[PDB]
Amino acid sequence: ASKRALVILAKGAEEMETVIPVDVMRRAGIKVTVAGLAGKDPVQCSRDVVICPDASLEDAKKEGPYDVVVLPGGNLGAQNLSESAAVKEILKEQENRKGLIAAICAGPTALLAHEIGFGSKVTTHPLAKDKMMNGGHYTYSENRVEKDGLILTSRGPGTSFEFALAIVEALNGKEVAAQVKAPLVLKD
Amino acid sequence: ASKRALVILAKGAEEMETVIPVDVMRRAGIKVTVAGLAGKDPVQCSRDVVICPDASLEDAKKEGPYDVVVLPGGNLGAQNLSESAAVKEILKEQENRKGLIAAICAGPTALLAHEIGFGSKVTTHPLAKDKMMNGGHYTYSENRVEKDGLILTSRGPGTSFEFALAIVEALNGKEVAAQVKAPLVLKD
Repeated sequence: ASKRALVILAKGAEEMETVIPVDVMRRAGIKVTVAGLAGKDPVQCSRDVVICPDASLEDAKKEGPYDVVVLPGGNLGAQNLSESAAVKEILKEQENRKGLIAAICAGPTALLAHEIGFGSKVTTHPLAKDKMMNGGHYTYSENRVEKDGLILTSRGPGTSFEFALAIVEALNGKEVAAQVKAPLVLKD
Repeated sequence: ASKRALVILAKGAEEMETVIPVDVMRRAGIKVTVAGLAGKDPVQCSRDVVICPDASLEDAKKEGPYDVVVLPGGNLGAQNLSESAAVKEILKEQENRKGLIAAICAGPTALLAHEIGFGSKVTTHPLAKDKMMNGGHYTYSENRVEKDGLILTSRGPGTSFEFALAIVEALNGKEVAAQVKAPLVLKD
């Protein structure tokens, strides 16, 4: 009866945007797998924080399905996500079974690369707007967190807590999100 | 001419409170060393995020002095900090040369354990208040970030960004802090 989350971790990912959702989702009782795009080996994030993934994406792919697939940002991280055929397959499968897809900052640009969720309202980091909108395939929002259908997007490292709590609220409900939020000492 | 920061990383540390200051301080151009209390080996944080430190605390101690020593929280992490003789020595030396000491959430309780900064105004996580105040050696504040003399404290994972930016402002000044803050997409 446990919800499951896949977090895809590539070289150059924004480490804050990786750790905050993982930590919060685990506080909410979600089983999170931090899966390394390139293997089980340690991943050097954008600000040189080095994180050990729980599994390779190859192995984590076989233990599906997940209730949410999480794509962190960081410019080089999103580019590695956008170029990976394994991500495309995971995302396409998740879209077909109507599971949640969550991406933050530059992460939403992987969606465009993989032709995921066309027609949806999305937000990105402001500096990633032009890239996300090449072709007019999405409608842009400046909300800090945006949720359209099964696509949940958010804007930057500073929105990471709100992004993560929105994932909790979607998987586990508003009361669990409120319960996990209180000990964090957020402002609003 | 580069400012230097030491972040002391122990088993059971709050990984969000570790990664957010490291990342922000590095955005501000500070040279940060993430030093593992027990050695160079990977550290399992409170929510099972596993981080590789840059160096052992033993080696990092020899490359001093630092303009700021940073103590993350997490209950078991702070307890490991409070029990470590190496931390006591580092903190006592930092206090003597009038360098900044920064601690968040449960982290300030290591200060009490090590008889650091008595008489100062401090804040902690609400759940750590009773422990910090055993003996009446500090004055308690409920400000989200509190700075009294060379002691900078903060309350919880949700105050991590404000804590980190306060470190930046103290080391590098208000304009650098404002410059690093803008791309993060913080609310206030």
